[PDB]
Amino acid sequence: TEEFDAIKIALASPDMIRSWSFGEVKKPETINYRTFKPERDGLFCARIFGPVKDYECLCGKYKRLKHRGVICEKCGVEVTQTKVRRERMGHIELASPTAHIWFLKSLPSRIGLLLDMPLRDIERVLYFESYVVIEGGMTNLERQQILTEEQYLDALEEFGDEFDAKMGAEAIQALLKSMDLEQECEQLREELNETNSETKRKKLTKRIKLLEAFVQSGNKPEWMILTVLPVLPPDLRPLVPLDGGRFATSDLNDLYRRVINRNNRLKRLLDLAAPDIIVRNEKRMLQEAVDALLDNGRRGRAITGSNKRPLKSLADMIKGKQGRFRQNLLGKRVDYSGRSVITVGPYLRLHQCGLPKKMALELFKPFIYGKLELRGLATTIKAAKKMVEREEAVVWDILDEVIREHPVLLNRAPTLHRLGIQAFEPVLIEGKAIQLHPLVCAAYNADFDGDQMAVHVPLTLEAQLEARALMMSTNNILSPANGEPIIVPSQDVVLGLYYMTRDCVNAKGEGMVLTGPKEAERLYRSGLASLHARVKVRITEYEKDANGELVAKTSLKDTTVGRAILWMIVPKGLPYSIVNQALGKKAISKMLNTCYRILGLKPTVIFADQIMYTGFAYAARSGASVGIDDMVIPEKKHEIISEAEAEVAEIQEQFQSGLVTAGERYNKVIDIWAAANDRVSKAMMDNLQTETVINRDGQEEKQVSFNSIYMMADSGARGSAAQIRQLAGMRGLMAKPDGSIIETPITANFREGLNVLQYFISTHGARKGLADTALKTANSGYLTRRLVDVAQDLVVTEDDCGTHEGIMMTPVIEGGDVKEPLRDRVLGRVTAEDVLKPGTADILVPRNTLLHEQWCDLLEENSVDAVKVRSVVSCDTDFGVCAHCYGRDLARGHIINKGEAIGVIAAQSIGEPGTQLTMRSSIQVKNKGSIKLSNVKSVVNSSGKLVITSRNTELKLIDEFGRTKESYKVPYGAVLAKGDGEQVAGGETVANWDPHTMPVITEVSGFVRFTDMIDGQTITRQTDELTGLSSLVVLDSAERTAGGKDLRPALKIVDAQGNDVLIPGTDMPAQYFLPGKAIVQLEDGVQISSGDTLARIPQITGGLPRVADLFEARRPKEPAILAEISGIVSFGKETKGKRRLVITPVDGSDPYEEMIPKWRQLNVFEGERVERGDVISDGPEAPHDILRLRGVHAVTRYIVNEVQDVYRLQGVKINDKHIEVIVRQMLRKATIVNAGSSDFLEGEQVEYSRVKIANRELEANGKVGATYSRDLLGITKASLATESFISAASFQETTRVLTEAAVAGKRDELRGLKENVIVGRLIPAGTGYAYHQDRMRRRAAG
Amino acid sequence: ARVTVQDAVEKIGNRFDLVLVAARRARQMQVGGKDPLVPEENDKTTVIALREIEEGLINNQILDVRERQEQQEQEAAELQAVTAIAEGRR
Amino acid sequence: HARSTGSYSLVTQQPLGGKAQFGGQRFGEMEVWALEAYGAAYTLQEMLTVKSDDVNGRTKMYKNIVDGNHQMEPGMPESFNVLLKEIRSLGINIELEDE
RNA sequence: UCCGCGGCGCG
DNA sequence: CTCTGAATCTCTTCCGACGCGCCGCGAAAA
Ligand SMILES: [Mg+2]
Ligand SMILES: [Zn+2]
Ligand SMILES: [Zn+2]
Repeated sequence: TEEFDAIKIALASPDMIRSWSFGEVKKPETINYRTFKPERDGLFCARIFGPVKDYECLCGKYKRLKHRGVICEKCGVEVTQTKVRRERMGHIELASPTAHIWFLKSLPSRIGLLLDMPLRDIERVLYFESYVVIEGGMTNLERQQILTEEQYLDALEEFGDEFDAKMGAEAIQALLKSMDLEQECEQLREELNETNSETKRKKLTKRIKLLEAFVQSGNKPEWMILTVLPVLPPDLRPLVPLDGGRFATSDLNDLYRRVINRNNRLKRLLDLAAPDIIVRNEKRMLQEAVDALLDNGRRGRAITGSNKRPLKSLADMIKGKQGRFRQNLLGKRVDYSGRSVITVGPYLRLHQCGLPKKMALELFKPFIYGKLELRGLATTIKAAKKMVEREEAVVWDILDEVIREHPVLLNRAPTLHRLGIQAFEPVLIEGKAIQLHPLVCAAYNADFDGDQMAVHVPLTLEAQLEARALMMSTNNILSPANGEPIIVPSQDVVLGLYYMTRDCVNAKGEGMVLTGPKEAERLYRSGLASLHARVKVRITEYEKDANGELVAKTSLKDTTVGRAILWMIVPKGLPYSIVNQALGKKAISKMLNTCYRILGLKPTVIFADQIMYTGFAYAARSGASVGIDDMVIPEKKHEIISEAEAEVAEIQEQFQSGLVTAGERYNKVIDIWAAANDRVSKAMMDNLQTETVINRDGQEEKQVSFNSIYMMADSGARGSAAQIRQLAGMRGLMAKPDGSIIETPITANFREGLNVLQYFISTHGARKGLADTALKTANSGYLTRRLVDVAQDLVVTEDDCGTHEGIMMTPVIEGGDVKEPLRDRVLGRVTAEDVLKPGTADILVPRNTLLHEQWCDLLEENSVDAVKVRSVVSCDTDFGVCAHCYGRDLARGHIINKGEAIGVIAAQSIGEPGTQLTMRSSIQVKNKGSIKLSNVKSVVNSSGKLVITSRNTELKLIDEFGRTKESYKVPYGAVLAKGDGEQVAGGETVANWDPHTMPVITEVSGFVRFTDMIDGQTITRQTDELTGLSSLVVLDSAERTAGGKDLRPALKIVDAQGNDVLIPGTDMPAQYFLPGKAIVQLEDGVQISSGDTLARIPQITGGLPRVADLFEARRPKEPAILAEISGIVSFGKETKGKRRLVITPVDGSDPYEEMIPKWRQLNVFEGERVERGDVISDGPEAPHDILRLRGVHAVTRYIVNEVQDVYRLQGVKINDKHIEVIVRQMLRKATIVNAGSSDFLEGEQVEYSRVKIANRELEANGKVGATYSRDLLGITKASLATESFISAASFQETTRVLTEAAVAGKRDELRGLKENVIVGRLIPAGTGYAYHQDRMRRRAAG
Repeated sequence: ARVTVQDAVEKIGNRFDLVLVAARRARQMQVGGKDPLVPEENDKTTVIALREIEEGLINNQILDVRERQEQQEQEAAELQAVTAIAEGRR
Repeated sequence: HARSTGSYSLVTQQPLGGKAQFGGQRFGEMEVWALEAYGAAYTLQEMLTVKSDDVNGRTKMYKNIVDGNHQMEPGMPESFNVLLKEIRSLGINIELEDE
């Protein structure tokens, strides 16, 4: 029907407004109080919009369908449906034009920049505070020149009436009708050509692009100022009949009434030639009313109703969280839905949920109608509803029949990630609560404290099949965030399993040997033996061969009875060893994942359900309970407390002696209290975990304590050692609300009685945590919304692009600790190239091979240390990413399918854990390994030691197998006692330098001669307290003489004869340069050796906010300056606080110049030759420079490292693919440096894909592409700057986006998910994708 | 009764192709009255369509063959009917 | 409580909100994102035009369910047209190209 | 009789 | 010494989870 291909948006001339109009409103009246009827020519004028009763004229001349389209004669009401009252729009014709508020207040003001006039003047003239000259000839007054009233008098008396100067709206309209697009365009182009100041160039170019867009759109600037105002159809602004004959009205009625009043007042004033003062005042009032109607609150004191509340303008109706978009487009309320409190279900099968009878009946009422009529038990809908409403038995029978196989959707608010809504087969259950399977409830992040869940129903069989295929719970075992299982036992299930997997030294029937698990169950059920007996059992097992068959075997193994009984339900195929240990929660998860990988879905789900049942049964049987005596208090607690009290008393006494400072005393008191807390905690743990049992031989022996509290704590189900410390030990130090730690810790535990003071201390931390999470939820939700908005477009489109570019992945190691092994990182990725066997030319793994588990084992066996993999950051494709470039799905355990929308998955996965994210010299080798150095340049002193001459060297420890396990940064000038390739043992210090002292090295031996060294002007002589030696301190530019600033201090190396020693490898003399405040202890002529230093120069991030800023890429406070181009360094004149520094390329003829804040600590020296992107100044680094200098891959790696580190610190697991996807989304904008043969314009920020395609086709034609750089933009900016303007308007700042699109006149092509959602047609993702493929055929066919 | 579609997933090769093919077949089932190729077991149209799609020798190309045969035979029937009308006129 | 079919808001023709009004549940944009995470296209389309807005669509769906055919007949949401008219009231011409 | 606002509570 | 251009300050502009129950209020005109 409508099947509209696109949407067009542009400014509307008054002509088309009149075309839309079906008359004009002329009276500020709505309905008669006496008779609730629409007025004659008011806001509900029937003869303008339509009748109130369907096909019924107001005068009653016609009341039947036969009069369809008949227009009344008596009162002029056409006979049609009442619904038309939503379509025809009114209009009002104003005596004098007035501007449109957005085109003025929305910065930047389009009107002002179009006119090249500042906004202040525009406002002043608009509200009639000054005059502006439309036309001036021989008058010595310029166009656009503003004159005030007395200036107006002077001009008129000095020039008669030759000039024309007027008030705001009309004159603005005139001059808009008095401008030449192309002439001003070419003039501005010439100005841009001749300009010198960059800022003026930017102003000129923004004006140029605005006027160019206006020209291309064809809209007239005269339309920019309103004269005829459309009137919203009355039905959208109803009049609710309130009780007692009153009414409830929208603010829109008030705004329109005020506007009507002002307009009619203005016209009645105008027609009789009133004095100019009052007419101008009333015109100003009319303009104010128009502004209030459009956007109240956009200027000054907003007009308000009696409630002293702002009136909802149209902008308010569109903007805002409660605005039209978020309230009615993306948040529609739907029918065939219900909600209820949830309750546990311990017997439901995993793929089904319990459903209350009454709610199910209400929901499926239409289906009952349909089938009942189909079975003919009633003749009509009326009889059907009468029969169902009294709940006959046949009603219930039909309800049972209808729902036998009919999935329903269960959802819980908020919907953090894709598991927040899942499908379930319903089973009808008497009651009023929804029963759920425990595993799904745990996966839901839902607790039964009274949380409510909503339920929906898919009507169409297509939707039902879709729900069965994907939304069914069974098919969602692996979290899309990361391939780990999400359906995991928790609480009592884990408790029971851990109880059943333990073992005691001496138990009933211990030492017997059984046949099989059958006998184990029989023996236990008879009670003849405990679950904990250590017994021999003949167990059989199967194993998958190379052929996929289950080879059998059996043997007698020593295990526990519980282990055998548990193995009874283990699916056939898994190795027995997985169950021959104490099973923790993580152990259970790993075993379940192993089962899922080895076998199919059905064995895995059956295993999960049977585990649930068995664990519940034996947890109930065990009957673990909490007693008072369980919180055992170590006796030594009193001794530890006494020791701490004695030591703190001694500290206080010594502080009263003044021998220690208040801060030092505070610090040491903190430290000693912490040590005491650690001691008491370890005492508690040692007392708890271990228990002495009499063995079979009547002898005591230690074993794991069966204490219930410790049993819970170790099992990991709702227990952590910190809680146990607070339970049976000193809960320790607290934090003041400022974050400072109180000196006196809270000594007592919870079992011990708490002093009121201690409780009043702890409540500070408690309330701080509560408020923190209260704010954190909102902040995380906002960030997730932003990410979803940004990453909506990216959808898998092609299987393989064919690219060869990849990215390098290595395990992450800092401080000698492998934070993440390479195996987890690269599992499920796609190889960039064929990978060779390390050390050999044999290709270990071929290219474009999915790295499944076997490949992971193969590579880790071969001691692979670094790999290259295809990435989504470099998939050369348009409007999508190659499937091979994305790798294996994290959910379905295989390569992704064409049609999946990655971006939403990535955004949800990254945003969900935010609720847990918080928001408030000498190096000893850790291992026996081989020392290695990178980019290492070094010198050997006369002592034979190794000082370093490179500034960015890394020191690593590589194992004998070719793998690295340590990583450290080597400061320039540090001392190393071990060279590269040398084997060292653990604990060996091999790093030597002073962080506080900055040394400057000397290359070879000789004598140091000072040049430009003059006392007072450059240096000073002093007697140091440390050595008592005559020392020369280089004076800083501010401290030194102004004339001595030009005297740059320098040190040259001469031989024994005084001839300058030239640096090896160069002819230039060895010329070093001491900066300001540098200190040289030696004197002019003292002898030095190789590697001698004579300069002794003197030397947080919250979880969620840091992540947000990194995604937003806000500029770091101190940007670390980087090298634009490689080459030698050189210095020039000094500015006030700044210095001129020039990098001269080794071969490049263009030495780049830069200004450096001198008070910032520079690192490079003049004689240094550095590479592009080198860290000139140490400190925080902005991503933008990283991109512009090093490239995309460095940015990707840095961002991934930062985000992964933050989440690792908090303790959450996120796969890198999502971060890569986000980054790939952030880089869709490219600036055109040179167009080449392309049609684009220089300096234009365009889609990278667009320029990619253009250059591709140009080279296909043999033409010249366009030179371009890529830009990293903040998520908000990169989002609102997209092309599908509708999506951006839905996101935020609707005014700016709408105004820009209108003045540009864009044309969207419905390629965005949100776009199709708002339109309400099939999305180009998932199942619909193939349909749109057919669409791509049809549009090609047509 | 069905609990998982993994068998059908590997049978066809994709979730979405499965959805589309099964939906079209079940559409033919519900309004076309075409008897299923699999025993019913009182299951709904959705379940029986799923059973047919899993190794019941049904795919997109198979149903394309089916519909091609159907359109050919109904066009032949219409041609025969028009011929019979012409003969009656003659 | 549950709702099968009831009244609607006059302005937007969508089911009311609230148990006391016998209204229906909210389907937030979070849910839209969750569905989009899966290949949930048909379900989303069914919910967002047939169960909420399209009066002709919802009536036709109701009748089809009565006669036993579970076939969707999607149509243009009315709220979208409401937004169109509202924008037109701002003097900004918005049209649908290639109808 | 369909609306909005203010407060309260649940997650 | 005087002007021009870039930096710095001042002013303006946005935007701060999501469901869901309750309660009691809104408007008068001649
Ligand atoms: Mg709860
Ligand atoms: Zn009439
Ligand atoms: Zn690719």
